Formats: sequence, C-alpha cells, structure tokens
Amino acid sequence: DIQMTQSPSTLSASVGDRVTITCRASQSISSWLAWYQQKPGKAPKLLIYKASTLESGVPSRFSGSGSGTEFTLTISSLQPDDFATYYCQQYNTYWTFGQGTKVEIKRTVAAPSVFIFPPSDEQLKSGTASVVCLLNNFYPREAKVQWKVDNALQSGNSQESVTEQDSKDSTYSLSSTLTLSKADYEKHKVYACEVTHQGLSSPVTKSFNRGE
Amino acid sequence: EVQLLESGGGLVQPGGSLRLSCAASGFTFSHYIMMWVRQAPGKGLEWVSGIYSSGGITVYADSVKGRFTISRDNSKNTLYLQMNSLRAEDTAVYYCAYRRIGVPRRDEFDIWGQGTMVTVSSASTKGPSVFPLAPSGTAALGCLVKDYFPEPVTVSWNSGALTSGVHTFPAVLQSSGLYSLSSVVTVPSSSLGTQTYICNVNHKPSNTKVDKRVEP
Amino acid sequence: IVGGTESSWGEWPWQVSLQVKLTAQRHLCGGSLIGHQWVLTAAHCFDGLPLQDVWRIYSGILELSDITKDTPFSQIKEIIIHQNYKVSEGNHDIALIKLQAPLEYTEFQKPISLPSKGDTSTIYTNCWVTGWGFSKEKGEIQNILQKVNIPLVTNEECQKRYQDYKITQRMVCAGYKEGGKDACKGDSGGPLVCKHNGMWRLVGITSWGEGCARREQPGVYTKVAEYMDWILEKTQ
Repeated sequence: DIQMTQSPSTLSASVGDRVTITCRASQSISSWLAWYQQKPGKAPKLLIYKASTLESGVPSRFSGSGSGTEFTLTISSLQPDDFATYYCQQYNTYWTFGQGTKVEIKRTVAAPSVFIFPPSDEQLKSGTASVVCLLNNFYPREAKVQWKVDNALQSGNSQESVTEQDSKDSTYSLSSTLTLSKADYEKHKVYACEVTHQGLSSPVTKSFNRGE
Repeated sequence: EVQLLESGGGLVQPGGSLRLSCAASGFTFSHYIMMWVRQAPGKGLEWVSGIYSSGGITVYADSVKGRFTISRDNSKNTLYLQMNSLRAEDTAVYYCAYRRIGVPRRDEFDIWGQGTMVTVSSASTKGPSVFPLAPSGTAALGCLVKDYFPEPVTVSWNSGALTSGVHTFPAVLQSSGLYSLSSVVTVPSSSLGTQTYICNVNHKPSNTKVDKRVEP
Repeated sequence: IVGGTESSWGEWPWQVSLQVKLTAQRHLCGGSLIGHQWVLTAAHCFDGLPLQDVWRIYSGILELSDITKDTPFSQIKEIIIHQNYKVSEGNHDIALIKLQAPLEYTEFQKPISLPSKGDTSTIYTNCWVTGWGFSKEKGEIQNILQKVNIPLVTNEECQKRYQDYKITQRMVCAGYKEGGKDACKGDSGGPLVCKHNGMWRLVGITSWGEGCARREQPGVYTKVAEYMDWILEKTQ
C-alpha cells in the first residue's frame, strides 16, 4: 500500500516568511499529489493538485513541486490567513493523506505562569481525587510537566490538554490533571507539579500538602 | 458553485448503524468522483470510501471494508454512506467531497461539505459534576467540569461579565467513556475577598445548567 | 471575461446566451449564431443538462438583467454533438444547435462568418473573446456583454502549459504571457473571433482552461476551421 509522510509535524513562522513543507510517498505516484489547508473545525480547502497546479481561486503565493516520491508545498510570503494545518494527498490509487503539518505563529519565548489546584472536598466524597496543574500563557508549545507525590515521579495517571494560540499574544495554555482514588490521595502528603520550559532559567515547582 | 450539505450524523451505540447523506446543489458542467473522508477528534484526515460514477466502481479503505456502503441517488442529487456495525473508533466528523473528472473548465477540482458529526458510544447521556479550582499580583481559579456525555458543554464566567484571561480547555475522553475539562481564568489577587466568581456551565444534551461559585 | 470592457449594440451581433430554466433560470454558456436557424457552441455545455427542453437561447442582447418572461428567446429543435466528443474531455468540443424557428437578421442580431477554405494556414493577429462569464476566478456572471482582445499562441507553446493533457491540431489557444486578460467560467461556448481582410471570422469556440487570466496559462478553444466539413455536412 501507499504511505505518505509529511514533515515537519509543526513549524513556526511569521507573516512574510517563506514556508516549505515536504511530503514523501513510499512508492512513485507520478504527479497525483494534492495539497490542502485546514482550520480547526472546518472542512479542508484544496490548494494545489497534480503536484504543481493551483486550484480555482487560490492565491499564487501557494506553489507545489515534485514528482515520484518527493513533493514540496511552498508559501512564498505567509499571510495571517495562512496559519493552519496542511495535508498532502496522493490520488494515484484511491486517496491517502499525510499526517499533516501545523503552521503556527512564531513569537519570542514566554514563560508559563504555573498554578496547582488540589481536589475540592466536594469531590473527595465521590471517591475520586483530581489534581490540576495549570501552565498559563507560554511559548513555545514544548513543555515538560511532571507529577511528584512525596518526591516520587508519577506515570500513567495524568492527561494534558492545550489551547490554540491565543489570538492576542500567540501563547499557549496547558492543563495537566492527576487522577487518583480517594484512598490513594489520602495515603500521601506532598503533591508537586514541576514545569520545565525554555522561558524558565530553571524548573519551577508548585505544590501543596494534603490538608494545609 | 456547487455546494455540498451533509446530514444524518449523531449518537449511536456500538454495533449500531447510521446513514449519512450528502446533498449537492447548483449548476455544473462537470461530472465528479465522489468521496467520504473522516476526521477523528484531534487526528488527521482519513479517506474512507469512493464512487467513480453513478453505477460505477465503489471502493473502501480497509478500516471499513465490509461495514460501509457508498451509493448515489441522482434523483435526489445525494450521495450516501450506509455505516453498519459501528465501533467507538468510527467517531469522527465525516466529510463528503466531489472531485472533477476530465479537463479544467475554468472551474474547481474539489468541492467539500461542511461535515457532520458521528459519535459511537455505549455511554449514557449524563450531566457534568462541577468542582471548583480554588485560588491560592495575579491569581488563577477555575472549575473542573467532570464526567459528562456527550459533547459539548459551554462555560461562562459571571454570566459573560468576565471574559478576559479565560481559557476553557478541550474536553478529554476518559477511559470511562465520559468527558472532562477545566475552565480557568486569571484575576488580580487583590480582588479575591470582594469579587464573586461564578462559572456558568451548560450541558444542553441533559438540559442541566449548573453554577458553582469559586471561593478561596 | 477577465480584464475586459463593455460591449455596444451591434458590436458582436452573433453572440448568444444559452440559458437553462429549471426552478431558476440561469445563463450557463455563450454561443455564436452562424445562420438563421443555427447556433455553434461547445458540446460540454450540455454535459450536466443534456435535455434540450430546458434550454433557452437569447440573441440580440447586451444585458442579462434586461430579461423578463416576455423577452423573446429561441428554443432548441436539435442538438448535434460531434460523434467523437467525450463527456468531460477536451476533444471535439463542438455542438450545433438548430433553433425551433428561423431568426431574421437585424443590426443587433446577425451571423458570424465561418473560416474560409483559403485561410487554413493564416496567422490571425486581431482576435477577440466575448461573453457574460466571471470577471475573476470563483467570480460572478457579469451583466453587460464583456469583450477582450487576446493574442493566439502556438500549439507547441500551449502544450508546455498543459503537461497532463494533449493539445491537438483541432484546438487553438490564446493568452498573454503575464496573464490578466482571458475568458472565464460562463464564457464557455462563445466565440473567439478574429478580423482578417476587414471581415470578422469565427476562429475558436471557448472550450477549456486552467483558472482564468493566469500568467503563462492560455485558454483553450475549439479550432473551428478543422470542423468545417463536419459543420457543412451537419447543416446541409
């Protein structure tokens, strides 16, 4: 079968930059390659087909090249409307999409403000304890959040959720929720959130003792 | 131009069935290959099924062969996806798309629908539990909107009076089949003893409108 | 027409509007009156709406917003698509329309002359494309008949810009290197005419092309001189 591999997965750019995204097919597809733009919650829009042909009404800042296994989408001068996820698609045989490339707004580094929230008493009655760590308004996206319970690293018991780039300042915010049985929560004292991020000169830890 | 409108998506039990329709309108000189493509929450576009002509070749991705059937009824300018034996992982926004056959005639190669949402789950409709994220220059607080089904909930702060510095995160699907999210906001710490902060959570599917005040 | 200007009465008196009347009435294509009873157009105009009953042909008309229930129109008695034309494709994109009733000529409504037998190898230098089609890509039907002057290019040149289709000797192409002036959607089926020895001739029928008015991307037209035996047989 035919596997498509796009790269990079995410890239950061500014209004006016030239952007380049690559797509690789596992076998030759000649020129049967199309490129697409997608905004969150909206249908994709075709930009390019037969590897280098602009679709009806698409601005000429979009261009495509390649044949065989190797294809590039180029955006000559990025506009605000262009921040989006981009997909390639072979249509040699049926259709297969690449895994997509996210094109995000570049800005200067911004450190997260970190907060820790213990489970409410109202929740501990129901038999489950949620501990929420908040990382607010940071950039870039990459952040390490590690949970420690009496200085012991936690695994498999937390999930991260993240917002889209804020429309005003281009930052991200992220939640990390530690999920535990009431029984287990009460077995320990110190609940720690350790955040590593490029905006910080060293890791920041926010914590609280069960009770206090 | 030609416009495509999907309908027929919704909530269904695993093992159940659902028929999607895609209704086309307008004038065209073109004939079209017709495709179904879907997108699971937070994932990439996945091609699913195709039909090359009115009574022509129909083809399927392996992930749905045997379960899905694509068809057309030209008298209704409609394309159909009959989905049988549905599974949790078939949960996605389903898009229809048309693709122009033959030479370009000053016109478009692709036309896409708006998408219609399909949720396959054995979970039961349930309102959220709402727990406060209690605050410790600027302070943060929030609400944990927990154990609810299906999407979505809306969250508001002080009946829409407070909107600056609000981040409501995307829901997560817990291993239990129910969703969880938090909504947070940053305020000045000087305002914590005087200003009342209430998060207004609405879950239409269960007609539940819950309000929690958040206190230090 | 992209990059064109307004036409005047009697300026292109062969130009017709081919319109469909379903729940709504819309202009779909241009055509060219080549005799009292005969219109020449593109076969592809009927690819989606093949039934002759649903069409209405307007002649001696400059403005589409003039049309009312009482505006007289011609109806189709016969559609003659070239035997080798294939739905959705570029070759042999030509169709004769016999009207239900012969039209009399007026200063606003008269036929275009077909290419003459002696001009097989003529290099036409003064060529025009007309119609009510979009004024840009994904645009809108225009109200007043638009015209634009466009130079022909060679088939070798045209072929370099259409790598995935064969440009045959039965096609001719037109456009500017840097684009800007061109037919577009809704113009298709209408004339490409050139003035030669003081006489206008129908050189092309607006057929297909990639986008509208793009640089290095000439539109493609059915080359009428190569269908003259077919036109004379079918109309005689």
